[PDB]
Amino acid sequence: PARDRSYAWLLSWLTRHSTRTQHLSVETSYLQHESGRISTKFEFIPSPGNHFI
Amino acid sequence: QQEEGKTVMYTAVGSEWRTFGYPRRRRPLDSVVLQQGLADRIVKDIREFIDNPKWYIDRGIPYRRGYLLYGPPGCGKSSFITALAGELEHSICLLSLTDSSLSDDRLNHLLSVAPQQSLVLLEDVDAAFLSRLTFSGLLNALDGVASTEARIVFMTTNYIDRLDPALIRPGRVDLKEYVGYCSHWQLTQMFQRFYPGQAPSLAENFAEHVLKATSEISPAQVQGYFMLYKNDPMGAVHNIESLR
Amino acid sequence: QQEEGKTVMYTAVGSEWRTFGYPRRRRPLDSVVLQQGLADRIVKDIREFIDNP
Amino acid sequence: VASTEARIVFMTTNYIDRLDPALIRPGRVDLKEYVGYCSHWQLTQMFQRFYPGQAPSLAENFAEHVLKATSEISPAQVQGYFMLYKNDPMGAVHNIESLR
Ligand SMILES: Nc1ncnc2c1ncn2[C@@H]1O[C@H](COP(=O)(O)OP(=O)(O)O)[C@@H](O)[C@H]1O
Repeated sequence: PARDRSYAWLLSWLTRHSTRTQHLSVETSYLQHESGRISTKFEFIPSPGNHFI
Repeated sequence: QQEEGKTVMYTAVGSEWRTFGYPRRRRPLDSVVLQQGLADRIVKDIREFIDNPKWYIDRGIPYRRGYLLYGPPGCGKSSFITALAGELEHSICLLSLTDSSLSDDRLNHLLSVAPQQSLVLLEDVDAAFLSRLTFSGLLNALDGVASTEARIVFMTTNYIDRLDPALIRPGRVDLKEYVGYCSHWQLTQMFQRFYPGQAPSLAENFAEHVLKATSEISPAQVQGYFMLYKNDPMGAVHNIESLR
Repeated sequence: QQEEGKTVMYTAVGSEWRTFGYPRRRRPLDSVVLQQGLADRIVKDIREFIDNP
Repeated sequence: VASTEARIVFMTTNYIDRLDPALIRPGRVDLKEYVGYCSHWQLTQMFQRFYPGQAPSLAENFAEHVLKATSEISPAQVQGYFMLYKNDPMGAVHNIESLR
């Protein structure tokens, strides 16, 4: 389930093991530090549906 | 691209850092002209220090660096510090050690709890050293390990003779620089900055006339004189002899 | 593997322990060289003490 | 007995003569150790740590020169001297005699 913390770990492991995943979603890590410093990074995650590995 | 960076000043009350005022517009670095290559040297040193954190941690040396700027008043020290902080996207934590409100322990606590990715500026360093107030307590507190990652500290003073060579050492002030009066290159750079587009020969003549008239002309005086003849380059050039 | 360990300094004010400063980067053990085998002896003693409650 | 599980306490001091043997006992300080000045092995380890990859003979000569120059050299002094000649091993080696 999404409540368990293994969800994100398994999804990251999937997106690493299967580099060429035609179907995927995006997770953006955005953090505006003090003094107006903006840090952004795109983490790509498998899209909802069926995937084969 | 629609977000404009800002510089935040952190003031100190009691034993805490507070966000003084509102976020300020970042002054462009090229606006402040100190010397031929002092700005480049300082920027390069700061970039090298920041971009190599693995060097310090592996050798077990504190990730702390300090700079000192000594010169005549009104030479553009604090302005350059603000411009550098804006370029590095850091925040300046201005603190006046000349005030007797803070003590040596209070100074150490404030310097140890400084916000991350933030610069700390301690002006009028001569006053405390000349004399709550202490002369060696501040330098002892500076060498204390009570700090955070990348504690960049800037020293600014009107004169350096009042201090001692013991202050300048590794683990302390590292790259001291002397800011001086305007030169021909500095004067022509200021003239072309204030007035966007004119004859370079006119700027050279202006700089030569100013150098002939005054030997210890300060950039603050130059800016004040330019304010008098705002949007008036020819009148300002004709009025150089008026300054004498 | 993406998490970096940190060391937290606890200071004491009054009769309480307070988290002084921010988490610090952990200095590698090999960075500090004391003697030929003093570090090894101390580490071994500490490991024996901890691992045998 | 007012403590918690696994209360590890470390004692550090400049000199031990000011204390008493009563402090060192089971239920108290257990394994006391004396940290001393840099040795040849310590000096060469520091030299190879600060500079990642050089001739071990150069480090040995550096350590021998430091030992000859000073007998009570402290590691803090060694680190401070290395900071002066950061990214400069040959100059530091040539400047060992300067320390005297
Ligand atoms: N190199 C420079 N370029 C542009 N303006 C300068 C320069 N040096 C000084 N000034 C002007 O002089 C004033 C100096 O004010 P102040 O901050 O009190 O002195 P300092 O800048 O020496 O700390 C600033 O308002 C700034 O606009």
